[PDB]
Amino acid sequence: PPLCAAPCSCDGDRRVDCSGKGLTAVPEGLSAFTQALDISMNNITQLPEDAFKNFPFLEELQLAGNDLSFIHPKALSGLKELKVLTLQNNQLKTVPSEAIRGLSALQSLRLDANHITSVPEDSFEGLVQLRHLWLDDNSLTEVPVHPLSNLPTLQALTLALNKISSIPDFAFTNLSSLVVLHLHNNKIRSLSQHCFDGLDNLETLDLNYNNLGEFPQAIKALPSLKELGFHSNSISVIPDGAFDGNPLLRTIHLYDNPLSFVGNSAFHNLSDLHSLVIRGASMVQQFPNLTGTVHLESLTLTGTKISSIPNNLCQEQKMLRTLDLSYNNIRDLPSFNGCHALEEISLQRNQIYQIKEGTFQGLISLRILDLSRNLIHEIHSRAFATLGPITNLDVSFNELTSFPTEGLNGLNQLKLVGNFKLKEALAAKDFVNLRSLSVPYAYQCCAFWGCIHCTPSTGAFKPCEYLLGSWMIRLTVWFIFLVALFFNLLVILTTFASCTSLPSSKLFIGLISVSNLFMGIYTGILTFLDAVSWGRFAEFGIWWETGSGCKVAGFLAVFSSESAIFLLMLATVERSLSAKDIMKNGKSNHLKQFRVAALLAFLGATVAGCFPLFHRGEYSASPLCLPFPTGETPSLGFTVTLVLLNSLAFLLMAVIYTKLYCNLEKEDLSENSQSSMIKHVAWLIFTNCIFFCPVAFFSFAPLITAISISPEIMKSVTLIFFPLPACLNPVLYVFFNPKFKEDWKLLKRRVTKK
Amino acid sequence: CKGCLSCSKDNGCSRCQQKLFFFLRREGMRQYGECLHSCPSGYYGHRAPDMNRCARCRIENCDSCFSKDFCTKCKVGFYLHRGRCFDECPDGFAPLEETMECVE
Repeated sequence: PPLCAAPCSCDGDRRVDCSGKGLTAVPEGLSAFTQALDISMNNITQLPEDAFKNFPFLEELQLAGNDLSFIHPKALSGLKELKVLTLQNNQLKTVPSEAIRGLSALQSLRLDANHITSVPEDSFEGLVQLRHLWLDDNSLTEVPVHPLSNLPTLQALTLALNKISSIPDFAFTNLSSLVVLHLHNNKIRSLSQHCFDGLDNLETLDLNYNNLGEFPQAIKALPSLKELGFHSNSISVIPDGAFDGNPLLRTIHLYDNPLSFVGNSAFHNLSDLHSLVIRGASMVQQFPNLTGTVHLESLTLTGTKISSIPNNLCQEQKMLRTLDLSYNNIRDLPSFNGCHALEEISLQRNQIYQIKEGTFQGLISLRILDLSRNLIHEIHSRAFATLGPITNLDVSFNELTSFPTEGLNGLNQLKLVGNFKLKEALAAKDFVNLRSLSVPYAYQCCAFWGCIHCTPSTGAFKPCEYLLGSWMIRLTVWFIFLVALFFNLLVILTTFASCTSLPSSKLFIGLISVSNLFMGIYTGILTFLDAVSWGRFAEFGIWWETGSGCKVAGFLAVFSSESAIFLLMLATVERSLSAKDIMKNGKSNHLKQFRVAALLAFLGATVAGCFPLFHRGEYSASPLCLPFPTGETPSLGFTVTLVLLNSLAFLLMAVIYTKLYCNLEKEDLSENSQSSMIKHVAWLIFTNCIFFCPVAFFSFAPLITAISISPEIMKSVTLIFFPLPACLNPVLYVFFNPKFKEDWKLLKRRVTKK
Repeated sequence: CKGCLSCSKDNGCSRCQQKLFFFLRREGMRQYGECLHSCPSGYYGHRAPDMNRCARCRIENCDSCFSKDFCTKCKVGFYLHRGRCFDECPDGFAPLEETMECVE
């Protein structure tokens, strides 16, 4: 390395780097030939007079981050070759005009981030070579018009991060050579009608983060303007003719603004404009004219009351690439033939209702297209015929009853959620490139599984091939259907064919079995429906789910299943009353009362099945058509509603039995006939309780997130335990009750006699 | 980590001083932010209320640029006219070599 004065280094070629040394005074021992000096990141607090006498040839001087506070006015005497001066990160608090008076050759002055509040009027006098100026991050409240009036050669000026709020007229009337002006992040809210007059060479203006509530008319005198930014402001109204005076604009920034109304002809005759984004223009209802604007690349209009689209859009714009018109009131779609450069279209949340065949005739570069949340109910079968590399499509939340498929082999993302009226299935041969898919009904996802994220998931609750699934599961439902039906119908004939005075104990046994038969016929629906759709349940799954049959089957299942519980406990009170009347009265006169009480349970069960009809989708939770899988408050909160009484019911009908058990004496059951009746009923309450836990215990699993249960096991136990009491109940009356034995003998004589 | 309010080893400096410029330093597959008193060549400062970050000079063929579209000085062979890089001076402007810019 070239020799240099310690402790700092010298690059050579009259370049000296003595920055970051913690010094508080100007370094010495440097050759007068030096042209550049950097002594930043030091502790030089104050500049003594003639600090740079032995150094005539500098052009670069750096003083950033030195906590400078005072400079001697003559400390910079003799430096006539300086061009660039950096004085940021200090505590000047004021521009040292006197010290910089003799800097004739200065071109770039940096004075930002120094807590400057005000400047003298005679500042910058004689600075004939100045071109750039850093004046951001200070406490300036007024624009130093008079000091700035003496810099005709200035080109770049920034006044960011300052407390400037108002700009008077002719604030920069002498800045002929000015090119770019920065004013972002300031407290400006008012602008005079002629604040910017004279800036004929202005190209770039920035006004972001200000308080302009009204659009300034002073901009109309900026013929050379090319880029304007005033986003993140309080602008609300863009009147027509605002951009009359600046016909060479290229890029604009107006987002993050409370704009409501926009002039109809505001943006016309702007050839060089490239982007256009409007959001929040609620008061706008008419399409802004675009005559004279033929180079827009991106067009976006959101939150407007625009109803129609002019037909000349695709014939005027040529290189338009991305178009968005969401959040509006568009009803009809004009012909899009011509927009060859178009690539993406978004028309979500509009009043469109139909799609015509020619609506997308001319599109060749389309890749992404969205129509979510519209009123579409019909689509032409050849609507997507004349399309090329279409990749992403979304028409979710609509009312299609069908879906054309031709010309969609290149699709990758497809979304159909919300189309409740769509029923048919989609062939996989047409969607070989499909990757992500969402459909209104899970059974539609059965074809595309590859055994490709298809939603909603086709879980075990909604199988595709086999309804029951497991072969050994399948036999049990077939097994239970036969035994339950045959025995149930048999016992009814025993009791009701005898023209004898039926007691209460015999009666209640009849109704439960009568009600129980409905489980058998309900299970028969399941085994038959599974058999018909053997290995092909998916195709019938959707129709069966939404069809009226599932409602009937669902209503049938809940009715009798509840009917048993709301009625078996009637036997308990009857048995207790009969037991109590044995040693109290010896006879029962409540038979009519029980007959009355018998019917009310059926109606109570009837309203249990009617309730899911009020809230649509309650029965449609699963193809099993049995409110049990996790659902939604209407259904979810309903599902817990049924089980709570039955679980509650299983406390009472037990305690009186225990209460009577303590009450009765042990020898009382030795030979009395009521022992047979009381012992028989004791078993139905025994089984119906224990077999009701697994269905009840599994229903609370979604409320207990600590335990996760596999859906296949979830479905399995319901298919084997929920209707299990149906088959089991008549077996006890047919193989254990001695009373039925004599009843079977009674009808045996009756059939032979007849 | 020099002059950094919150510096690490992998992420490097995560937040410089309130007035000091924060620049993301990328070295091959290793990248970490750091603190620099001013933007280096090919970069222009962007003062913001939250914090200050170095911004690459998008302006073509420019060594150091003043702002988004204004260049302090371009490279050799590309003259300076209104802060722009031009191989030759346009009509009405004469070439200048020693100080490398356009003149009348």
